[PDB]
Amino acid sequence: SMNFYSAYQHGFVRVAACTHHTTIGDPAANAASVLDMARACHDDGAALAVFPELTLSGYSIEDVLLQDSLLDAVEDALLDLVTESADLLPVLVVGAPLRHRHRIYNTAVVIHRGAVLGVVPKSYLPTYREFYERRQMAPGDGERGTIRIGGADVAFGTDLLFAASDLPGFVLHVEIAEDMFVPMPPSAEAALAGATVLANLSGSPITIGRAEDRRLLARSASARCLAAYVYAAAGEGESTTDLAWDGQTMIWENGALLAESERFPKGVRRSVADVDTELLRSERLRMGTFDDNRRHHRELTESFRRIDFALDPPAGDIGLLREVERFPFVPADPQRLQQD
Amino acid sequence: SMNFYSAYQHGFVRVAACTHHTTIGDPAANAASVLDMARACHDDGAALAVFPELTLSGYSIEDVLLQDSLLDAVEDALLDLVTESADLLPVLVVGAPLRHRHRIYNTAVVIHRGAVLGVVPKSYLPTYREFYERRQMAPGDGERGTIRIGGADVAFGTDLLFAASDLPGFVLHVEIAEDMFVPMPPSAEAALAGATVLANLSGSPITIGRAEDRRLLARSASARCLAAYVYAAAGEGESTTDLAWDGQTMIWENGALLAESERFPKGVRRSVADVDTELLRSERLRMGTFDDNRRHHRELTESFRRIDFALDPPAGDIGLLREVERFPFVPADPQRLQQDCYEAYNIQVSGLEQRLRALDYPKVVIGVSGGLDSTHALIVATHAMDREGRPRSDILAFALPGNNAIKLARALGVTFSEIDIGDTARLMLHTIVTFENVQAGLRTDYLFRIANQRGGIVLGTGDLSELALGWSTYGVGDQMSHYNVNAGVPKTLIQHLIRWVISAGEFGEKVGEVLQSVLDTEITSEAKVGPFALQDFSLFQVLRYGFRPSKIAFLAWHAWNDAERGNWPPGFPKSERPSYSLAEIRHWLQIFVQRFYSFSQFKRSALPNGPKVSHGGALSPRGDWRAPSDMSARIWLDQIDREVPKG
Amino acid sequence: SMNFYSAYQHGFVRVAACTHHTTIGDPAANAASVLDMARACHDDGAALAVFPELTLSGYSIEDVLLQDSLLDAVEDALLDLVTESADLLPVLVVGAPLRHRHRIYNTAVVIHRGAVLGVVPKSYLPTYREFYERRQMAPGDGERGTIRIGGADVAFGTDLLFAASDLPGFVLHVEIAEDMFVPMPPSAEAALAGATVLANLSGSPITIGRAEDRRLLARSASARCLAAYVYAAAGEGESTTDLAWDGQTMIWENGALLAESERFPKGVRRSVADVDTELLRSERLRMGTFDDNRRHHRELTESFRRIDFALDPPAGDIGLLREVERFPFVPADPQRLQQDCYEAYNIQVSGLEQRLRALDYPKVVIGVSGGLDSTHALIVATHAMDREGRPRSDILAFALPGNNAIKLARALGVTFSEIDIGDTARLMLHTIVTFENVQAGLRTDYLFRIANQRGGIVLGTGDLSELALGWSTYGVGDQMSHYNVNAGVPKTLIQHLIRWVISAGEFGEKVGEVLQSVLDTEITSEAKVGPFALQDFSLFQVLRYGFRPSKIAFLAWHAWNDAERGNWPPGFPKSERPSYSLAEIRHWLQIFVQRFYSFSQFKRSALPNGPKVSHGGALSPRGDWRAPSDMSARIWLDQIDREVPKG
Amino acid sequence: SMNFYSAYQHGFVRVAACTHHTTIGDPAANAASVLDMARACHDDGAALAVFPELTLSGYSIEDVLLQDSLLDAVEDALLDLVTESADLLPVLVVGAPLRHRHRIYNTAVVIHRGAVLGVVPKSYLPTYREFYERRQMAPGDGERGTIRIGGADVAFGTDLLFAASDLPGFVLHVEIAEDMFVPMPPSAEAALAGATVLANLSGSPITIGRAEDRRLLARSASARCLAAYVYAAAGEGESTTDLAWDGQTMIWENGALLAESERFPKGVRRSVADVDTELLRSERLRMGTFDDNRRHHRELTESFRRIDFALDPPAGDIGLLREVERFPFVPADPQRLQQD
Repeated sequence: SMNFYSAYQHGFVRVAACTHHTTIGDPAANAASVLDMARACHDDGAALAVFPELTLSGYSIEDVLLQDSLLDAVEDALLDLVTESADLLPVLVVGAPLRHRHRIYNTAVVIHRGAVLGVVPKSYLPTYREFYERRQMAPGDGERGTIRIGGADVAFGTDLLFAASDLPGFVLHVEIAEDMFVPMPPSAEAALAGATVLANLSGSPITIGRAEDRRLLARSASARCLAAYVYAAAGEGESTTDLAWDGQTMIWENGALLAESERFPKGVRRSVADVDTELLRSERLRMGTFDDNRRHHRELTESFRRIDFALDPPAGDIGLLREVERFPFVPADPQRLQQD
Repeated sequence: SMNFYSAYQHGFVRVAACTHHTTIGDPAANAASVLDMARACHDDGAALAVFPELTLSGYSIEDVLLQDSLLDAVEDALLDLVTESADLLPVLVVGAPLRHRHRIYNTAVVIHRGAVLGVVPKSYLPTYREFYERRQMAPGDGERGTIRIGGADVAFGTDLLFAASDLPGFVLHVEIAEDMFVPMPPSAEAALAGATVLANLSGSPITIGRAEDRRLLARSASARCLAAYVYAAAGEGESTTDLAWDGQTMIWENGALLAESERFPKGVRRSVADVDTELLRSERLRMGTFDDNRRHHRELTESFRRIDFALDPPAGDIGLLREVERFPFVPADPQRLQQDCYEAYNIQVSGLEQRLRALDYPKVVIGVSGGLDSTHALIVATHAMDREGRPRSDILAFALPGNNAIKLARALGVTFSEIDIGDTARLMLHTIVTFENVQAGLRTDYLFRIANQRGGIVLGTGDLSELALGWSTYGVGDQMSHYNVNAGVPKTLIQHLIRWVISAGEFGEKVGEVLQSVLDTEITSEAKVGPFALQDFSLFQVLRYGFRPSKIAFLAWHAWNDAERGNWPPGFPKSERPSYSLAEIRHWLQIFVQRFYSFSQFKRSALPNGPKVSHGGALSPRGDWRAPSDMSARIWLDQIDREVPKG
Repeated sequence: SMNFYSAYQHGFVRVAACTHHTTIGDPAANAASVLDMARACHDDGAALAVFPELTLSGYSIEDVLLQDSLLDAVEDALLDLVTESADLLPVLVVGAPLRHRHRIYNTAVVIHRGAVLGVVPKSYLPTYREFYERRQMAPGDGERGTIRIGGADVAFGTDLLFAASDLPGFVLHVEIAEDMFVPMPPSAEAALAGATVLANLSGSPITIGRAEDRRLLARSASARCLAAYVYAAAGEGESTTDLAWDGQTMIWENGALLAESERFPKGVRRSVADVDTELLRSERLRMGTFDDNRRHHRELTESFRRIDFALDPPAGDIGLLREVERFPFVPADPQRLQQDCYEAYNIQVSGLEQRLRALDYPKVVIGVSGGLDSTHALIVATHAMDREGRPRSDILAFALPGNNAIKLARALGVTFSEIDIGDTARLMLHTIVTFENVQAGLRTDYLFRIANQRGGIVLGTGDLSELALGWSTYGVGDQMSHYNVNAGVPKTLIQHLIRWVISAGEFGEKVGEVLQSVLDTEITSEAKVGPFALQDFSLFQVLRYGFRPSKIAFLAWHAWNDAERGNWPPGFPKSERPSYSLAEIRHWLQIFVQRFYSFSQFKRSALPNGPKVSHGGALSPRGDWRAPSDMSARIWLDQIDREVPKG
Repeated sequence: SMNFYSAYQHGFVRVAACTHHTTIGDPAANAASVLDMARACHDDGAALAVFPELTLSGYSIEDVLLQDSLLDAVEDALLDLVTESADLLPVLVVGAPLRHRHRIYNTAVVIHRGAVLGVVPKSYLPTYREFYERRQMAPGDGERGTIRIGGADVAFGTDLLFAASDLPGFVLHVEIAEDMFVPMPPSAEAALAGATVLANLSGSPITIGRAEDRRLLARSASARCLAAYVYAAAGEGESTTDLAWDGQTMIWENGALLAESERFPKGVRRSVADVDTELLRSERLRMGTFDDNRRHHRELTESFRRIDFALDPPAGDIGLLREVERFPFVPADPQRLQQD
């Protein structure tokens, strides 16, 4: 009775991390790259597409972030993407500098089927070495309430979960770049509150050793949080006035790398993989101390706001984008096998 | 006045992770193994010795934990170790099942100089797959107050810090096994509350893949918490009724492995390493978001109880138990170095690519001397052009006399031209080392003029080390260009990027032959400013950590004084492996702090665009290094006079 | 597509502070004065009309406040005004003593389009010297909930914001008289909670010095709260049994007075002004510590109740009720301008002094063309040398040909020399507008070479406006120097600094004669980049506020289109008072946004040291302006195409 | 029986705002300027001497603040000033970057008679336009507890009052630069909690119009807070890499300017004035709404920590450093009189 060949009917969720073509200070151009990639994700049957930090403006534009025409152009582009999403399958997570109360915030806008589900500000804004973020942007940690976007008040803050009502194994939480590098990252509290898929939008100028650092933190987040971790960094088009960019994207699940894309690519790239939500569910069912940790932090974890959406994923054979070892006890990789 | 050779006086703390010999269900025997190892740690001058989970009983004894004679014997053994510690230097962290209120707890007992400083219960007790811990033992999360041990009420709970009052960089926090594997580990809150050294006592039966899991979690804890992480697991002697044990111990610092011991050993083993508490302090000083995270969780972090102790560490020369790379920009490990070079090269190339696109593909004007820096920049320029689908003939390379350059340009197929500045110089020197700045300026003046005329931009080739020392003719000079791809690359790395390019072989064999000739000719300025190997060493310590000069000299002397110690990267024939005395390191360091802090900033203050390359830093005043152009280096020079011996 | 001439479509909000005719103890009469004034505000297109404290009863009536017929008559009058407001544009803020629970409160009733939005009680009731308020009225601090007015329960309390849902930059908060005089005024918490327009209804019997006190507190509120502050006090009609009244009204914005009315008037008066809500928004966007202060007081600020209303303001041309200076860097007011020039000059001089001390008094090499910029830099260099007790002959001034310069150098007693670059240029143009960059570069090349040779540094003379537009030969060029005292000074201010120096007369009459000759000769490049008066206008709006181009054109057109409107600074004979059409302003603005946002950043990215001068900003990439060197100005040009009429 | 000619016996307190000679990155040199000025204040019988922001390091040194030798040299210089103060009458308020927990803080160290009474961190660190403070330094708002200085744990935080136990009209509170420019400044809560003399250490690079801004905010603070306001800004010696400095000092009392010093001076300058603590006491006694405002914010104001010290001021004739109008109803100033 099930369609046996359907990855969605077996509890997989298809997810994409995307590095788009940045046109600094041109939100209509960044949005056209985003929409093109989002349509490719739709055609692939993906439930989620995550883009780099500050997608719509460019990450690297410094005081240009504060120019009224830049901020107006970001709003106009964002609303146009939102109207476009009416016809797209995946939840899109797109970065934007947005005005709220006194300041602009470094945000991820979570978009689905013609509506904005929520806006998530970055919690920790580095202002050291090559980073100057607190100069233009306000910290989002501890901010709640709603933000007004396109005539709607939508949820805003760093306590949001997006739960697929027809795919209970898929509960999304979003954080940005530096948020995963601090001792108590927002995603760790979100995992305990019920998030199974943790997204990270990053700008992340590339230096020697930095990719290893991203990997260490995203991999160990995915393991310690019994979760998938979907990471996208900015690439070609960001300003190289002082910095370079490698466009890295990667998808981790419980400590395993599911997919990653070409570093320093010419043109856009995506990592696309089927996350086994039942694997994550089975690990959390068995590891009781994971839930004891949630109970220890009950007040923190019980107060997240859960925003529901219906994914209505494709029901047919879309293949399976995942390496499935023939021998779960005998790793194909020779080095790994020697070690075992 | 300091004892310069003392690791403790330079802010190191010596720490040990120990796997003892387990005698299951025999606390007197486990304590005798512990005491023997603790005495070895004392003799080594260690400030801390951490042992495996449930040291005194054995981890693996299941319902035997609940037997009154087992628990009584644990108390008697524990008190006897405590009396023994009166005469031992290190804080000992020893595991024990201990009674408190209704239950036994899985505890770490923190012992120092004849007293128990605190007792820390495990917070999360796994009861799944091979673990059955909640059956015998109570969870410690959320428990506070005191526990009665040997006639004293001592602090008990999972909110304790142990702070050395005479070594402020050493603040200890303890957790146990599973505690580091949950999404919000106790050690992460303790790091934010002030812990710099995080200890983990583990039992951890070993299965395929488990060591990788321990490593992943301890390494990433140490990185995300800007801390040292000291881990010891149980080994021989634990019951093998259902399980095996590998006795692994390891010490991490900020993501780097400092030491680890033999897996599945015959006999006891220890990892022992000097943790740089100033490295941890410098990282936390700079990473402001670490403290923003503490402020977000203020209530959680402000309520830890701090228990003070005086370590009174050895003041003399006890060596340094730490690998100190000779080249902080050039990793000795070949695989790591290949990766670094791959990364630097693509940084440089993609930086320039973006500049070329934004300017609608100008011609690229570049001065080529045959030297390492300009050789490499021309290779970068070439690859950037290739990737952007642009003709190599749009590269305009100029020799400017006052060899390998023309060979290399011809082999690449770029446009090469040789202008002789001799004559224009002459008319200059008339209309107004002088001689030698007029030349440098006329080089630049020409390049810009040709760039104007030809619809192009000037690519710079000067390197980071030259920026650090102000080795450069300011103004109309070699600093000035439209885009400098070498600005972020220290001189010590340049030769390896060229070697990497040759190995790549992606340019073909003729070009590889010319690059090899450049290396052979150039490798064998440093007479005015000294060896770049020493000046790049100090640049990294200053730019990344802000270390004081005596600390830099001490690290440099340990790395450099004996050519036979430590490791050298690839590319150093035996004959090219210099060693430096302390007098030499001191001399070049005085020159370094004067040029860096005082003389050179004005020249950097107006730098051309170019990408940051090294995790150690670059020197863009728009970026990593904001500093005044008009400051004295008096206090750094004085620090050297006061604290670094003459030789 | 916007109506370009509409102040509301450019983010202004028109606001009115009104002093009505008081009839003490006669609410129907006070309401008829209020309604008459409110209709005048409506006709003016005002969004807000604020009246004096206790409008409907009279402020000064003491125990009459407690009479049932007075209080009943206040209710009847209030309800009748409310019905009247159905047909009026502005929110009305009208004072009334109103019963609530046990007592009467001193209230502001906020009325809009036929409904009461909220009732705000005074928080602090003075009972000292001439004030007896706690005798008749209850304090409102800490009161919340609702009050019953005309069959509706409406919000009551000192935690209310009134937010225009169709004009997000307009968020109103109301307080009364004494409320702004206490150390922690309610309006300061409301500003942090989101209020942008703060209203004050005052009774405020007038005594010697009191108007200065009101001004001090309202002005500093508006500045510290990055807000507009709209103040109205009672006047004729209040009882003069013991007290007099002056009817003062005033409107402040961020520390600037927008409007004020006649003191002690015969008849009613209003202040009416367009508040720039985008100016307030831009200041709050940039001043991050404003929001840090809100986060510190999160609990206090997050609990305000926001009451929404739709203003539906007039969409057409209603003029602009606001003084828009033609020269944002050159205040029209003579006293203010003298002060600015005094300040700029000492900034420049003391900046250079510190540089000279730190370098142990080098000689100072400077290119002098006779032009305004280099004339002024030479004066600064001279004064810096004098103050540091250094000989004027250590100044090495060079004319470099390819008049007033030699006169001025001779009159100052500095060392003057004239090198002709004609010849070196020639040999350059051979060995390789080209013509004209070779010259510029050879100037610089020489200056640096002489500085090297003579033990000196090169002082730059280029100005801020030249930096803004990238008017300059990059590299070896006129940007490059060791220290540029003019880097922070826009071209429009330069002439006034010279005039100020002449007026000072501290250099003696011969030097003053030469400076005057420079002004006369130079005043009467702008052909490529347009009038500096327009380009400095746009630079200020962009650098200080980030305003979009249509907003900048609108401000510039109001300032500049009619030479007879507004004020001109000193130093503009009638014949030198140009006016500009919108087509012209639009043209120079397209050139401005292209050069500023896109073309020019690379040249600034490597600037020499020099001090920031203007509160509007400087362009140091180490300072006020961090921006990419490789960005398009497409969106700004497109905004002009879409929103600014062709003429 | 009183010494009639003694300003201290009539309820005056003599206070000094000092601009010292900055030697950037040389704490021993800055401390020697400080000590010289502090001795002049002692000779003048001053009870208080306030110095510019970050006195011991230089305000303008940017990433040099983070160098271990700079920070060590600041500690050594600070301790040496502290030992010197054993023999000086005035409380000294000296700026220093100091390590505490993870970061350095921009601090005012309050020194009296050989001891440190307290260390007060700056609450709001501007990072906009010419200011980059959050890059090197941590915000002090909300920090409490103690800091370890020279073998003593002393009070640390932005809730400290220093009360002269033998001069009850003199209760000191300290804030730094930007702290007075925000809508709810720390000094306003301190005034309500009992502070009568509010000190501000400022760096404050000078631009056109900025002196008017300082004046507006310090004057109105002094008026609205029925207090004296003692302000000192940095001058000669700060780096002029991007900025200039004017060394302004000023003393306000209840809205009146008591003293101010030469702008852009050659050499050090001080403002020195006798503050009438009875004038401040009489205004607060009469203006009941001042205390109603404290009662409204009771929780905020009741929790300040009061640190006591004995001034033991000179008992003799030291003159009176204050303009006393012959005609309190007839201002001597012609413009002011025309207005009256």
